[PDB]
Amino acid sequence: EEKPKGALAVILVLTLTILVFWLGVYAVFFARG
Amino acid sequence: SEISRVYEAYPEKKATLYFLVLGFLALIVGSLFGPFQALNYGNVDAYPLLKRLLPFVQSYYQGLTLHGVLNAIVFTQLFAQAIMVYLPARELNMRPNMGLMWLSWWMAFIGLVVAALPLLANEATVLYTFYPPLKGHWAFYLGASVFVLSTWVSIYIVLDLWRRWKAANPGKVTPLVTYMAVVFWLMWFLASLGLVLEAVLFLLPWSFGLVEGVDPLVARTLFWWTGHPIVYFWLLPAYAIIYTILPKQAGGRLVSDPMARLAFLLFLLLSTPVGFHHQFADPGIDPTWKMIHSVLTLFVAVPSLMTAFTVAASLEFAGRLRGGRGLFGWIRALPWDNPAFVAPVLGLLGFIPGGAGGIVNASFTLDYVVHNTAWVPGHFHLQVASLVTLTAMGSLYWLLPNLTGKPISDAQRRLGLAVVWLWFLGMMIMAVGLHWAGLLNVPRRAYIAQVPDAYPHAAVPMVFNVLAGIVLLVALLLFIYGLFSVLLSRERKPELAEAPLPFAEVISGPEDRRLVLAMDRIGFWFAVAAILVVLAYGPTLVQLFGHLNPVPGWRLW
Amino acid sequence: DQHKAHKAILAYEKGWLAFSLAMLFVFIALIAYTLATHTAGVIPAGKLERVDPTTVRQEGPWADPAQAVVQTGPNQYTVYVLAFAFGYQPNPIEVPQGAEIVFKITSPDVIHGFHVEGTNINVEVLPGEVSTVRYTFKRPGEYRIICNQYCGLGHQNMFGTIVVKE
Ligand code: HAS
Ligand code: HEM
Ligand code: CUA
Ligand SMILES: [Cu+]
Repeated sequence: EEKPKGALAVILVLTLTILVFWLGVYAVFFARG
Repeated sequence: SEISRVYEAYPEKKATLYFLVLGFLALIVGSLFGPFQALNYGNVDAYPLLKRLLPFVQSYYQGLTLHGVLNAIVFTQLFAQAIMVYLPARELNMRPNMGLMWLSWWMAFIGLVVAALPLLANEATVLYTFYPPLKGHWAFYLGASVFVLSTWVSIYIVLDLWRRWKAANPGKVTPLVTYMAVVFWLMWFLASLGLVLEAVLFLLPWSFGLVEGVDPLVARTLFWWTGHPIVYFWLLPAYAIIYTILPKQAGGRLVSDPMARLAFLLFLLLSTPVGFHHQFADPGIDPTWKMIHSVLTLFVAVPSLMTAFTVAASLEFAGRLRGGRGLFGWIRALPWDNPAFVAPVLGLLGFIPGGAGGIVNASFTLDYVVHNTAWVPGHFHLQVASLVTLTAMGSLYWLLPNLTGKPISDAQRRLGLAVVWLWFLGMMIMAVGLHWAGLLNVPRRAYIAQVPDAYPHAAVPMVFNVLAGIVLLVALLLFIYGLFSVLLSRERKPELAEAPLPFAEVISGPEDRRLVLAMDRIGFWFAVAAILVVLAYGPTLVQLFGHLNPVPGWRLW
Repeated sequence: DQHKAHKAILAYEKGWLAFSLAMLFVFIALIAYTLATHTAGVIPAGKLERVDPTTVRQEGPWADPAQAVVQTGPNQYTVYVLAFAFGYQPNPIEVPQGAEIVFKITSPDVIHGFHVEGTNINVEVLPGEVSTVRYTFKRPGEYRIICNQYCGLGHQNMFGTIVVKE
C-alpha cells in the first residue's frame, strides 16, 4: 500500500539512539585528554 | 520404549526437551545471584543475607563466577542447541541423526557437572572469563572444555540433515530456517577454534601439571577469537525465532526470506574476525590489527541494523493487517496479551540502547572511556540478559506445549507475561544504573559494597540498581514459580504437542532466487569466511606464538 | 497489497542499508581523527616487550619503587609502575603538568587494570608484558588509579594514586 512509515520510525529511533550514544561518549573521550 | 506416539514418531522432540530444560535450570541457579549483585552496585551489602542462604558460597566473586558461566555459557548454548537443531529438522521434516543428537545432551551434562563440582567448591573462582594467570581447578577447564565440544557434534547433525536434504531434493535451494541453522552452525566451528585451540594447546596441560605457566597475551588473544562470535552464537538462534516465528505470532509474515538469508550470511562472514575489540586495552597487539578489527566490528553491525528494519516493517505489516491505525496505531494493534509475542518485542526494544552502546564499545578509541566499567555489564544485559534471554524465556509459551503438550492455562499465560514485563522493566533500570555508574567509573566485577564510599558520585544511579535488584528478584521468583508449573502440571493434551511449529509464511518476490541463489553456495562463503579469520588473526597468532613467554599461575582467593 | 509492498519493503531496505554504511563511515573517520591528535596517546604501545614477573620486583626497572619516575626526554618523564596483587607502586606517583607521561605498567602476578579516574588512561596489565601508554596530565590534582579487572578477593580494594603537581 506504501511507505512502511512505522518501520521507518522504528529505525529512526535506533538512529538517534546509536548517535546520542556514540556522540556523547566522543565528548567524554575528548574531555579526557 | 515410549508412549506418547509423539516421541516414538519424533524422539528429537525430546533431544530437544532436555537440552532445553538443562538450559533453564542453569538459568534459575545463576539469575539468582543476580538480584544480589544488582544491590552490590546499588551500594548495598546483601551478601550475608546470601552467604547463610547458601553458605556453600564464599566470596561475592564465587557468585559472579557462577552468575557468569551458567548464564552466558551454559543457559545460552543449551538454548542454541534446542532451537538451532530442532528447527532445521521440522522445516525439512527429517529426523536428525538421533544418536549424535544424543551424545550431545549427555556430553553437555558431564562437562557441566565436571566444571560444577570445583565451581561450587572455590577451585575455579576465576570469573566467566577464566583469564590466565589466575589458575582454576583441573575439573574446570575439562568440564567447560567438554561442554563447548558438545556443539561440534551438533554442527555434524545439522550439516548432516543439511546434505540428506540437499540430495533428497536436488536443485531446490535450501529451505529458510535450515539456511539459518546451517550458516549459523558453520559460523560456530570457524569461531570455536580459538578457545579449543587455547584449551587443547594451553588451559588443559597447564591445568594438569603438564607445564608450570600460561602466556596470557595469547591465552586471552585466543580466548576472544571464540569470545566474540560466541555471543552471535548466543544471539542468532533467537534472531531465527524472531525472523521466522515472531511474524506469524504477530499475525504477519516475514517480508523477505532474502533479507533474512543475507543477515545470516553476513553474520557468518563477520562474527569470527573482530576479537581485538575485546583487546583494545591489551598490549602487545598492534594499533592497526587493532584498527582492522574496529572497522570489521562496525561491519557486523550491518546485520543487526538490517534485522531491525526487516523485523519492524514485519511487525507492522502484521500490525495493520489486524486493524493498524495511523503512525503508531500499528503498535497498539499487536497480540500484546501473548507472551510468545511480548517477550521478544520488549527484548528487541531495549536492544536499541543495546547495540548503540555496542557501536561505542567498538569505536576503537572510545572503548578507553568505558572498557571494564559498569558500562559493559550494562551493555550486555540489554543484549543477553534481555533480548536473547526474554526471546528464549518467552519461547516457552509455544515451544514448550509443542514439546510436552500441557497447553498454557489462562493462569500460566497471564503469568507468562508479568514475569516478562518485570524482567524487561528490571533490565531497563539496571541498564540505566549500570551505563551511568560506568560513565562515572565504577569498575565492574567489583564488590563495591564492601569499599562503600569509594564511588560517591554514583549516588543516584546506585539507587537505580537497588531498585533493579528488587524488581528482577520478584521477576526471577515469579519466573521460577511459572516455569515450574508448565513442565510440572500433569495435563498432557498431545494434539498441539504435534501442532507443527508456528513458522511464518514469507512475503515472496521476484528478486529472491537471483540473490537467494547467490547466498546458497554455502561452500564458497564458508571459505570466503576462513580467508577472513585467517587474514586478521593470521599476522598476530605468530608475532605471538613466537614469543611464548608463559608465566606461573596464582590463586588470590 | 502484499506484492505492491515488497517492491517497497526491499527499496527502503537500501534507503536504510545505504544510510547505515554512510553513518558507520563518519564513525571510522571521526575514529581516525582521534587516532590523529594526542588523545590517542593512550593506545597501548603495540610493538612487544616481554619481561619476567617473579623477578621484576627484583632486578630491572621495577624493584626500587622510587626510581619509578625517570626523565626520558626534553618534555617526557617515564613512570615505571607496578600493579601487584592489591596495590600499585609507587603510591603516589608524582609527575608534572604540561608534560608527556609514558606509563609502563606490569605485574608480579595476575592480570590487572590500570584505570586513571578522569583521564583516558585505561589499560590491561598482563604478568609477562609491559603495558606502555602515554598521557599528558594538563591539570594538577591527585587522580585515582582504579584496578578494573578481577584479581581475586583483594580487588574491590585495589586503588592507587597519581599526583600531578602545579
Ligand atoms: C548476547 C549478546 C550480545 C550481542 C547480540 C552483542 C552485540 C554487539 N556487541 Fe557486545 N560488545 C561489543 C560490541 C557489540 C557490537 C558491535 C554488537 C553488535 O551486534 C550490536 C548491533 C545492534 C544494533 C545495530 C541495534 C539493532 C536493533 C534492533 C535489531 C532492534 C529493532 C527493534 C524492533 C525490531 C522492535 C520495534 C518494535 C515495536 C513493536 C515498536 C564491544 C566492543 O566493541 C564490547 C567490549 C567493550 C569493552 O571494552 O569491554 C562488547 C562487550 C560484550 C560483553 C562482555 C564480554 C566480557 O564479559 O568481557 C557481552 C557478554 C556482550 C554481549 C553481546 N553483544 N558484549
Ligand atoms: C535479575 C537477573 C540478572 C541480574 C540482576 C544481573 C546483574 C548483573 C550484574 C549487576 C553484573 C555485574 C557483576 C559485576 O560486574 O560485579 C552481572 C554480570 C554478568 N551477567 Fe548478569 N544479571 C542477571 C541475569 C543475567 C542473565 C540472564 C545473563 C545471561 C543471559 C547474564 C550474564 C552475565 C554475564 C556473562 C556477567 C559477567 C560477570 C563476569 O564474569 O564479569 N546475567 N550481572
Ligand atoms: Cu588488581 Cu582487580
Ligand atoms: Cu565482542
